[PDB]
Amino acid sequence: ALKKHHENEISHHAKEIERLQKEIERHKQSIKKLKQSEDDD
Amino acid sequence: ALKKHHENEISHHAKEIERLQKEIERHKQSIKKLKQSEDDD
Repeated sequence: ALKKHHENEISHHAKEIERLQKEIERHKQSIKKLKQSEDDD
Repeated sequence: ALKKHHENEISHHAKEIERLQKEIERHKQSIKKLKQSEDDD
């Protein structure tokens, strides 16, 4: 156990960049739906 | 003040999708730098 810990922090950053991207999309759907609904009345 | 509150929640979702996207990139830089550094030794 010398440089094995790096693989740990690496796996976390992976699920963080992928999980972060998905989270942004969600917020993009709410802002896109609320912005498109505001155009109509 | 009937349908003005919508513009508020809308502005927030905007800075949330843009701020969220930027946050993902950051995590992508740390995972890309840690993954590229692991390939070398």
